[PDB]
Amino acid sequence: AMTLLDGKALSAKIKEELKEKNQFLKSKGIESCLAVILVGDNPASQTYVKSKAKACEECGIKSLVYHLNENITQNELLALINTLNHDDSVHGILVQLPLPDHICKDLILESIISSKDVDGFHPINVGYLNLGLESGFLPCTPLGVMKLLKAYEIDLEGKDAVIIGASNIVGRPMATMLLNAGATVSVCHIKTKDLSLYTRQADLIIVAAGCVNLLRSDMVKEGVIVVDVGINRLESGKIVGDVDFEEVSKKSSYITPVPGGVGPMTIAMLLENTVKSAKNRL
Amino acid sequence: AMTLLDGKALSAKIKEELKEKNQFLKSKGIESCLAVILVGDNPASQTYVKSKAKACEECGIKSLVYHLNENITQNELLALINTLNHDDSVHGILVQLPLPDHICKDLILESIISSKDVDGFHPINVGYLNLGLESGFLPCTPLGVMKLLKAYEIDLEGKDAVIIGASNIVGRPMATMLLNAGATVSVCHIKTKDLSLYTRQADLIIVAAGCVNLLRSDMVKEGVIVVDVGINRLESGKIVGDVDFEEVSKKSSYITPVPGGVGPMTIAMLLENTVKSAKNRL
Ligand SMILES: [Cl-]
Ligand SMILES: [K+]
Repeated sequence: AMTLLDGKALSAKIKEELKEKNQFLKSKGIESCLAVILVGDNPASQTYVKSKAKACEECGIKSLVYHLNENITQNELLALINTLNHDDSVHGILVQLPLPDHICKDLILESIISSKDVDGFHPINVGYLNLGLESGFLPCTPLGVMKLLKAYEIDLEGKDAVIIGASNIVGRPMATMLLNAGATVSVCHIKTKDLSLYTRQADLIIVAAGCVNLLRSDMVKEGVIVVDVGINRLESGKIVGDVDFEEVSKKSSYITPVPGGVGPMTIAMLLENTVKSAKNRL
Repeated sequence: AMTLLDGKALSAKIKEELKEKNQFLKSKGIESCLAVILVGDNPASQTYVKSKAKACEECGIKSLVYHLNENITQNELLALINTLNHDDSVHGILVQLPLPDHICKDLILESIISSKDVDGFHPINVGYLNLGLESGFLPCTPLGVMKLLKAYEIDLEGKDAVIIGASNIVGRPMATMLLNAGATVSVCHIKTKDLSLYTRQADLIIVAAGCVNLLRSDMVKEGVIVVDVGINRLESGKIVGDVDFEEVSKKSSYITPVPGGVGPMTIAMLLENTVKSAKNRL
């Protein structure tokens, strides 16, 4: 039996739950508010910001989008975040990546007040998660994967999990959450000698490589759980992930489709982290 | 052709380097100082603290030992740490583990100011390492292994590494440093279904699980590099590690002995992190 991990349906349910929560919060004087900072006119990044703003409106979160020029200085971005850090009506601060070459990503993300770091990228929020303390802000993409697996009651302790990709956005916090859940984790990347050596043994595979058809049926055992984080656009217009879905799904017990899988869960956790920040301010 | 990873020999060379650094720092008015907080009367902890204070004296580090009552309250311990936090003459603050049962270790370690956290346990220093940055302090035990492996010119890029144990002291920061160095890392523990599936393919094994003879010769391939962090006392009083040394060393290209391996390297990094903090005053 194979089951699709329908992140699209789960994300819509979470949005409906947050809309109800925000109505109760609004009736008590708290209007959940997320500030999104976009530096530049990148067409893809503008699409991501519109998706977040549209998702905020659907669950009652007030959106503050700052479209800044590509040529703005690092000090001007720091000044805006400092103003947002002390704005009590703002509960979440998200900086859309990537930033221009003349603006240091590490300095900008650390300047966000950790109590509004809904992306979970501040060093102290990374440290909290790595210490097994899942109380603070968790990165949205791996958190959405965990919430999607929990929605199907996927028991994770003892499972052999393989993480393909070791980025701060997905890979590293993903392996930490799985490790916190009692699973055995293997972190692979572009320097791994034999990727199929690890994937052939895995009970759970999370692919965040950004490569079309990286995961094939050859490298998969029967009953594997496959989580596809990739969002790749074919030149034929079709959106696909990092997994050969048509063949890998035939050997999978659970698998995320693309589109409709991890994508919507990443946005839902952003809204959830925002409402969490607003609810912790009563 | 097994080669012993002589941590005792490398540690003595590091202390000689620190002795020259402290003579220079003292000439600039900087007397490197480490404060050690010992709570209770655990006989093993007393021995470790004396060993630390002795190692400080050998390389020109001023040691301050604070011996607190076993029944000290949590806020009383926090008050001392706050005093040491604002003491400009103190460059490093270490809390000897284990603390009494009525003391929350995580809350105590987070109260240490991160610029004097020579153990690298503060959440923001854990975050810096997990983000791939070396701006903070690194935990002494995994840092010592990295320095020990570097001294023997062992290339870690692309190597299949397996870490057994996932503690905040050793296992988790070790996997991050190996991942930052470009190795493929697998974190195993008590919930792993079959440790041998991971260890038999490993080029490098870090064992820190607190169990005698956990790593056997038949769980290992020829040419493996073995690092034994375990310090276990048998019924006879003999100190051994987590590795069956007699059998595993026959298949190992490099292996740490116990004693004389990771142990002295852990203390050497404590001293080195303290001189590193004192150098920041320059
Ligand atoms: Cl602007
Ligand atoms: K790859």
